[PDB]
Amino acid sequence: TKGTSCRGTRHNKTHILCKRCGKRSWHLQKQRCASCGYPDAKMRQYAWGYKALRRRTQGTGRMRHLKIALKR
Amino acid sequence: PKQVQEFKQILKLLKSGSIRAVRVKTNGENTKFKVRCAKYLYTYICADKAKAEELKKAIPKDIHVVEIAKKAP
Amino acid sequence: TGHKGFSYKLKLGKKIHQNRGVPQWFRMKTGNTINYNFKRRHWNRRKMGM
Amino acid sequence: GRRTLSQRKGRGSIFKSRSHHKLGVAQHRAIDFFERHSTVRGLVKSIEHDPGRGAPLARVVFRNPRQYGLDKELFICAEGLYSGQYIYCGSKASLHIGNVLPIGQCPEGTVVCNVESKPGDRGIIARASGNYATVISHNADNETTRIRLPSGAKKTLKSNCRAMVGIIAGGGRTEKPILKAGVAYRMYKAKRTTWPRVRGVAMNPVDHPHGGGNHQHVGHPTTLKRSSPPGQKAGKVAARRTGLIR
Amino acid sequence: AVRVTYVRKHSYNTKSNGIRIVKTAGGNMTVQHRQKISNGVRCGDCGCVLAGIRHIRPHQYGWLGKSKRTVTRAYGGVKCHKCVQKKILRAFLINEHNLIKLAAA
Amino acid sequence: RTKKVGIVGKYGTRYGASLRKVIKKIEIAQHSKYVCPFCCKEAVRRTACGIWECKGCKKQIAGGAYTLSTISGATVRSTVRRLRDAKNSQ
RNA sequence: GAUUCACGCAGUGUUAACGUGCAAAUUACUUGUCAUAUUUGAGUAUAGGGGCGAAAGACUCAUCGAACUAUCUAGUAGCUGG
RNA sequence: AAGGUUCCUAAACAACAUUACUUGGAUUAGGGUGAAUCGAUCCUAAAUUACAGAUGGAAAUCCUUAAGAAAAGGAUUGAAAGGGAAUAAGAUUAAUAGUUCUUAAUCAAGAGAAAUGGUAACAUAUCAUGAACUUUAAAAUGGAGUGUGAAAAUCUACGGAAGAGUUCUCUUUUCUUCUUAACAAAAGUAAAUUCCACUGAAAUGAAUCAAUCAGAGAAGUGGAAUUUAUUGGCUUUGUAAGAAAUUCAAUGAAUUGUGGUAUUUUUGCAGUCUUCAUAAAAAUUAAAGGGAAUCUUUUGCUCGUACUAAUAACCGCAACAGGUCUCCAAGAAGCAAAAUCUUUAGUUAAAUAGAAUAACGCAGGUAAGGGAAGUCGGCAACAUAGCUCUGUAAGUUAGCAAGAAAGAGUAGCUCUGGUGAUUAUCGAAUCAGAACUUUAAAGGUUAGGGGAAUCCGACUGUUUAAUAAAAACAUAGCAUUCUGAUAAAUCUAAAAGGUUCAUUACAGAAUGUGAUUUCUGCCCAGUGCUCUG
RNA sequence: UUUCACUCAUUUCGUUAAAUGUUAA
Repeated sequence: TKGTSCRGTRHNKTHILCKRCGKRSWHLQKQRCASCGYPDAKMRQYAWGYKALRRRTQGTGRMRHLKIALKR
Repeated sequence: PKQVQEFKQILKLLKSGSIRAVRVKTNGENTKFKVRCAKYLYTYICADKAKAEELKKAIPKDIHVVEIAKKAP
Repeated sequence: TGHKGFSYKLKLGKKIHQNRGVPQWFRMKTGNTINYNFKRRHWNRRKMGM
Repeated sequence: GRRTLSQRKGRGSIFKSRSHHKLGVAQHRAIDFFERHSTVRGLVKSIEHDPGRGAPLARVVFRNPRQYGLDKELFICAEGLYSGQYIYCGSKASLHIGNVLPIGQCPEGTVVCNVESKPGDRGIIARASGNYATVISHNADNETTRIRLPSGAKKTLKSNCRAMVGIIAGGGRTEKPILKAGVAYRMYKAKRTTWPRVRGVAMNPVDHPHGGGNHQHVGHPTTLKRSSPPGQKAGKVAARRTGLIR
Repeated sequence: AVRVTYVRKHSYNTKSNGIRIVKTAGGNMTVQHRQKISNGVRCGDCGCVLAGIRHIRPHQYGWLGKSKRTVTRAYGGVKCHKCVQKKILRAFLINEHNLIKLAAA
Repeated sequence: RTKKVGIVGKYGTRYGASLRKVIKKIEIAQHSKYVCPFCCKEAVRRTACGIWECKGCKKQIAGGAYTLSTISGATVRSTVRRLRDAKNSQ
């Protein structure tokens, strides 16, 4: 009963949306975000996760207040 | 909804200035004087037709009176 | 659920807003390749993971 | 191999004390002038059952000697105390059952309980149900007295250590034979998570040093040194003797 | 045999979720939220339930009449009539006994 | 109704004759009334292990686990009194 | 921590059905059990030479005699195929 | 909880729902979720996280009131099942309703020398002043089983009103409706418990199903208080008949008694039993001790509210025979919430049908004579089966074995007697007995095969999710070892660090054997362990 | 170096850091 039958009781969320990265990676019991490294001030980045670095970093967003500064 | 039990208070209640509306209902055997004041709806049940008229002489002329009978208004 | 937070319902409502197709007049622009919205999902077809 | 169950106990994750319905800390009131050069009177309001321990606890209510109001303590019931009783604590208290006196005032052969191992620590020795300690001698030169611990060992304490006269209630608790596994299950309702003990020889070599092969046995001596590292220390430690005694 | 439904969103038969089924017009049965059973006051000495004070929730005593939540007696409302009689004797007899024992007896 | 298994007859036949005989002494003494040391009425009944309450007397007494007064708790009360009397006089 | 029936639960047997199945472990009858060492929801705690285990090397997201995932890493191959 | 627009309507059927579809939980486009009273918000539980401090090479770890010039006293979070101020009936929408409409209330925050009565228990439309400080109580506390009060549902007696069914054979017949909220009032009147006054019990009484109680005071008489799903439990009353239900007519008219010594459910109450188990806290409220001081009207903010909750809206790749926490609950029959049939409600479609009626299959069966001769093995099937009376062995831990084994009875119709309440009537199913009859009667469904031995485990219990449920594990019992607590075990790199420990030898920690009975023999050379040498 | 006596770092505790020590009385 480790296969089809045991999946019926999965109705309790483990992760919900995070406030700093917007992904469903905020662990409710651990009170930390697995993706963006919440309340820890420094953003969570690792050298082994090089693809994780090119998905969310500088230049992947609107760059609202830095596009003018470098253009200036 | 409260109920008054005799004449000495309903005449006192009507002669006070807290009245808002009076509905008189003619049931099969009795008549109920549901005086609607600010807070409650006091009623008095009478089995004598003559005693009911004396109440109607005491109703102030600056208030609304509604007649209810075997047919709803 | 019947009970939800205020922020969660607004993000629920936006998912309803984005489940629409290309308007007909947009498809008639010159040099148009956008005919369908490939970001479309249905409640019984794909769960939006939120 | 894995970590033996003894190693997992020091972590304290599921082996924590189940102390939720416990009444509090059972100890003498803090030592002050009125408990050192006078007497305070306490009224035994009630006797209650503290989960996880075999002796009843008494709610004693002393009046505040310095301010206005009450001062509620939680003593351990000496056998014989009753509700509404008056108990006196101090260096000049009467030598009745339930009174608290320094260990240096009790005569030789006096039976005391809830003895302080150091003046002012509010109760260390002779606290289990039915247990007590006896006064052996006094030494007025250094103001120290000798008492016999319930294990039979002898200890030397300062004469200022307070103690409660009598024996602890709930005696004979362990004389009743447990009959059912259910009764043993309910014993640890307010204790640690240690009851159902699997024999080490019934496990596998990874889990325990006794995890045997084709026949359930130990294979090596079960008397070990005290200096054995955790994980391999099992059975008897620094055992000077074994077997049955004639 | 009219079968009813929970009116509120609670779906479990907890103590705070007590319901009573009453009748209404046309044979209709509705659901009434019934209150919990509360204990009364006890004498601070003997732990006996006092007489003359109702057994209602703590906030409901505020709505009660000021004379309907206590008994007109010394230590009334916190001690039984027996709890107080022994207090008077203790306060008097002990005072009299020591009035002749010390101070140039 | 029984011959010799008086109160331990509820255990049936599944705990050993000796173990049922040993617990018979405790089970009889645990559920029995004792004379109240204040009102002298046979009303003291156990509430918890070591706590006894006099039903018609309004008193609670600390005692043994299954008996109101134990043997070790009786020689101690007499020993203290003898030392107390000797200490007071010379 | 007595004997049984019922709502439920399990999984003794048929080593029945099915075995490119209803189902990556299910179905039918039979059997056992069906409240105190009981059944169960939610919250919470314990994390990889670690945890948890009435102890089967069992369980730890269909993964366990050491999980999953990414980097070292295009690990090395006297061996196999081209 | 999870899903997230799947809810409603209209148009439309290219694709999808193993045929087809005018159908759709599918396409297109609009519409839909209304709160002072329901919840979140508030409080704390297990637990969780900050400033300063301690530790660390480091990231970071520890501490949660101890270390602090920090917080009258102890910081943050933590429950839509724990605690909690206050809303009900009717109607309305294609869809929302304790949320809208009508009617009727409730709650909170505002605004406009200081009382009597009763012997007493105690009582008075706010009444009848009560500060600092202190205490008490409430919120707030297990389970079992027995008795009983009340309401509802079902059943039934009496008196009708209205409508419907049956009617060639009868049937004064069968069936349906005859109702009432929150909040308050007080004509009439209950059950149980605890107290108060008089008096003083033995020839001891009083009492329950059981108990249990009394000269620190019974029974008796007279009172007081509390509980009984809002005021005050039930009938009754205002609400309130104007509503609603059943009929009649073409919006308008008719009625809406009283009971029961029956069953079930719910809900309280009263004592009894049980534990080496004693079965939460805070927010918030009231009262006391004390004596400091001298009716009207206004407002009630933020968020959730649609729908499924499952043999089609959730998790399993799906419209998957798997899995997923709860509330309300009719009749027959029976011990039974059992199997079987029906009523209110729902549905007739839920991976396509038609023809023929071959072999081999899957599911359910029967059988002449024999009766395990089949087979590794009575595997599979057959057989016993409810209730009543008689009767029951060896063995035994004296409790059991035991429903041992074995034998007899059971139907229908017509009768008779027993078990009560009130002074002849009223009512309950239960037991026993007697004639007569037949197809000779538990068996439509439900429903134990029995006996004589041997081995292992003492027993109840747990176990390899998905080939092993067992003699394996656990268990109580027995026994051994260490430890005086600054200890023993033991987690951590470290730490005024952490667990047993809110502890203290009747304790903590580490082991072997496995109930009870009986007995545990000899050996200290070797290897461990230890020594006061 | 050993053997003693003290506290002054240090170890372990307790509190509302709530009468410790010495005199007068």
